[PDB]
Amino acid sequence: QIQLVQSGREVKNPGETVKISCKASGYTFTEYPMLWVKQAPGKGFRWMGLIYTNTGEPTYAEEFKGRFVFSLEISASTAYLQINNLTNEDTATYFCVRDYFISLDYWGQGTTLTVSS
Amino acid sequence: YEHVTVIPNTVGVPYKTLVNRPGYSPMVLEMELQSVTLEPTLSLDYITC
Amino acid sequence: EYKTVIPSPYVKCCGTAECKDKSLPDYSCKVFTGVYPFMWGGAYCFCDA
Amino acid sequence: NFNVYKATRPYLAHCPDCGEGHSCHSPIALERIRNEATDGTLKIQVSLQIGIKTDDSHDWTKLRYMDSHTPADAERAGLLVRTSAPCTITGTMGHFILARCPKGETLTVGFTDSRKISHTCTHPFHHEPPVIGRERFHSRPQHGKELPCSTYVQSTAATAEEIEVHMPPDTPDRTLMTQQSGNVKITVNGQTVRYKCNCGGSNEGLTTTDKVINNCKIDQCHAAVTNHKNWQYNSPLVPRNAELGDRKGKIHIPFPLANVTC
Amino acid sequence: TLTVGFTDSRKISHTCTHPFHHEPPVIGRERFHSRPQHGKELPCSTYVQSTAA
Amino acid sequence: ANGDHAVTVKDAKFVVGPMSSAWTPFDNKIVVYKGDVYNMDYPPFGAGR
Amino acid sequence: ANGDHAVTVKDAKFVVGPMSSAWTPFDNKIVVYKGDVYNMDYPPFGAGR
Amino acid sequence: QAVVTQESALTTSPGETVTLTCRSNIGAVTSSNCANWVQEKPDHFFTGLIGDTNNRRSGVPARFSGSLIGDKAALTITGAQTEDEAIYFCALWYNNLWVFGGGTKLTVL
Amino acid sequence: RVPKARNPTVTYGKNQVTMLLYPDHPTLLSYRNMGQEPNYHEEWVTHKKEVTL
Amino acid sequence: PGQFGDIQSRTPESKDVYANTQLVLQRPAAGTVHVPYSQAPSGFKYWL
Amino acid sequence: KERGASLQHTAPFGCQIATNPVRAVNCAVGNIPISIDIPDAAFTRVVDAPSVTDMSCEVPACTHSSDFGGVAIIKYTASKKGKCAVHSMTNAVTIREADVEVEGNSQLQISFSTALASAEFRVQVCSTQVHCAAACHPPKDHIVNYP
Ligand SMILES: *[C@@H]1O[C@H](CO)[C@@H](O)[C@H](O)[C@H]1NC(C)=O
Repeated sequence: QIQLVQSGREVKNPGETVKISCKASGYTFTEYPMLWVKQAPGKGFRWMGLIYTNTGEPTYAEEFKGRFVFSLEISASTAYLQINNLTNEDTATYFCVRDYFISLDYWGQGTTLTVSS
Repeated sequence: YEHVTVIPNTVGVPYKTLVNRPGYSPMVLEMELQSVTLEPTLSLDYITC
Repeated sequence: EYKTVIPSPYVKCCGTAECKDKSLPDYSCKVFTGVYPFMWGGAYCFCDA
Repeated sequence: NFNVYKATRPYLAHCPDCGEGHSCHSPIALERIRNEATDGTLKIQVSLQIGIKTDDSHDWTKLRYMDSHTPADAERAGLLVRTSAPCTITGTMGHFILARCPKGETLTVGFTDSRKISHTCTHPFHHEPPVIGRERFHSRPQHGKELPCSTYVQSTAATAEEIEVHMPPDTPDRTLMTQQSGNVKITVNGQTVRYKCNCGGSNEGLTTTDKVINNCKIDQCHAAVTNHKNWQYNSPLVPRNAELGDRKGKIHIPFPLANVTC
Repeated sequence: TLTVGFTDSRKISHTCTHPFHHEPPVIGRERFHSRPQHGKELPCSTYVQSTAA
Repeated sequence: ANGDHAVTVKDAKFVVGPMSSAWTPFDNKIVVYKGDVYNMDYPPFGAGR
Repeated sequence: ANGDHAVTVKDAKFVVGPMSSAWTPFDNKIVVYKGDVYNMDYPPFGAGR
Repeated sequence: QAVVTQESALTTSPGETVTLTCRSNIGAVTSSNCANWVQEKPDHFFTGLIGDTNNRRSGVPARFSGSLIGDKAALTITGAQTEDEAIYFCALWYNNLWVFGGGTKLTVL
Repeated sequence: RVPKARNPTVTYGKNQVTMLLYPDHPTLLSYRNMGQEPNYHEEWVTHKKEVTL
Repeated sequence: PGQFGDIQSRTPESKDVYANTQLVLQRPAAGTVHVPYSQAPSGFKYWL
Repeated sequence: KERGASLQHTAPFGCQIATNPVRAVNCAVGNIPISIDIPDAAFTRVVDAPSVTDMSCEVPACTHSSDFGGVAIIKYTASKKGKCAVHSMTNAVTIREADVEVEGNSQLQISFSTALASAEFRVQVCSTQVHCAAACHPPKDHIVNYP
């Protein structure tokens, strides 16, 4: 059974940084890419980019070609999402999703980020 | 230990010199020249078109 | 008067070619390295060297 | 007879000047020019075929040329040959043309397409007919004398000069590949395709239907069309199929020489 | 010489002519009449097809 | 190439120069145009023809 | 102050120079620091003390 | 900015066939857009249903299928039951980036 | 872009060189000595010719 | 190489031929598939 | 239209010229002195170098051309294996090789160049001297492409 495990909730202040994890289990990690999607509170989903597990080179979307940085740990079979220089507009819910051929089959449980002054 | 030699200014021909120091074995060196460049100092006066 | 006969070239990528001698008049052969041809649809062969 | 052209096809090649001062790949391209006659007649070889249709029948009002991956038909009335002032065409068959021309320093060919577009190609050349007798003259007179010279003959019978035809090579087309989300899709469009990608080790083979490759960019992949059913002339501008050539047949060169009086 | 002209909206033609002397300059140590296939490159200048300010 | 420079490669010092001749191919006035140099005595500023 | 310049003021042209002497107060080597100039024979590059 | 338009909700009865439609505001939907359909669990979880136009996810029963009708993408579900009262979404890919839909709610009475 | 000319035929004699030229369009030929005196010369060639230096 | 007698044959029916023209191959240009060369022109044509 | 020939085609001594920045390259006038300093760690003591006891010389061919047109054969007896230097003691003869390897009882081969009609010179190999002599023949080609 394929399962994706994400990190828990955390509360931040402006100017800080937050790290969100996504654990992979049940399939070979290097055979398929890892995708990320963002859902703002009260809004729909937004695409941000993906990273190739075989080479480690990431691609970013136009709206997020900024403080956002992707990373990978092959030995731990875990992908990471990093957001730096947090502001009050950065509160949202995040998910990690796999790409199998042209279909987005699976989904993560989600992580909640709350930023306030 | 200092050694002085003189070589002519011709490109592409090797030369040899002998170093002889009492108490030690002789040693032979080889040298070859690859480029020489000259560059003057300039100042501008005017232009035309 | 005389005539010159030129057959089509042979392009081998990711390797090395060789040719043998013949007894025809004024025979010539050579091998060049570092080629990267083009056609109307794109490059010919995958290897870039 | 035209039976010798039954299973052949035209081709594309390189041209050094295409009208504006830049190089291009054109359906009409130039081979060597022969000027062995003493009357000042020229013989030209090009890359298209004149007088034969696309279903292998004879019709003197048509010509066929090579479009992208398929031949098509066009009109004969658009064929022109010019060096300095315009020239005059005396006879055509297959790859070859006869013409009479003024003096000059260049040579140009051209024609019109089936969607109303023109093509040209230009090569350098030096043209100066010889002098016969002890006077230099510009046109044929009404009162004179006869001396020998030689010319070309308007006939299409079999001769002793021959050229060969071989098996065509592969054609690399980039357009077939596309880019989607984290995957590459290869389109067949009814033709056999050979592919090779370097992502994730190696993947090689042949295909006839649509196929998808996972975890790969549009780069690091190659495609080509690799099956053919026709033969083509072995120009020094087209790469060889294999280390040893495979002959399939041969065709003859018309218009031999003769003695005349001028 | 040099000549320009065009056609009217009632099928009438117009022309005008001026004297001029045309002789392009020479680049390199050889005189040639067309563009070759195998050769060398040297600096030169041209006009650009742009309609910007 | 003068007595005012020293370099060290593999724990050895080298000093080159000075040269034995001061000959130069340029005059006091030169004119430059896209890779060519000429010797010319141009007219003074404000005294054209 | 040399013969290669001409100026015109109120329809009159003036040409001045050249000078009769080549005396200068500077030597081949000088040193500068915040508004003072010194004459000094500084050591070669790579041969400090 | 391209957006996908979806209906607010649909009401049906048990045993019937439900077909949902979506369409972008910038042009027609063709085979190259690779339309995707996913379903939102009431527990605020997400699972995919239809990917690449006409490919059904493994384990999804035979009552789910999809196709393109005219200029609109369609998802058809047969044998509707009260268990199908979930949220369905439509997603489309144009050039560099994806485009997400607004979602819809299914009611079975 | 500019072209290049074809190779000549060279034969040797005692303290002299003989060359045969095959021009296709007007070309320039020049030569000079190395050392103190260069002794520069220059001429244009438009037909088949033979020279001795 | 470039005068009268560069190519010789004993009779119009023979198969053996003598030839003493110069033939040197040259490097291809970048991005083009072609075969350049350099060679002395015919001596029979010049003699005419 | 009337500027004429530039400096690259008229300059004496065979100089070359480039213009960005303006420079002159490879003009052949004069000579250059050089000074070099060698550390003490680079030398070998005379007790550790091998010694050579018996020497002979034989020359089978000589042609006094502008290239290296000589061959010589030398016999020796060496105390133990090692390296040695070779050097000429006359100014009219040049030798190509700089170092040789010696062991046991054997022979070595060298090549040289000279312009003398009758050859007589000495060769030094690790503090010993040998005498050679020969007669030389002239060449047959008129013009070459190197100094
Ligand atoms: C006529 O042609 C024949 C062969 O076709 C040739 O042998 C003969 O020399 C020619 N006659 C003249 C006068 O050129």
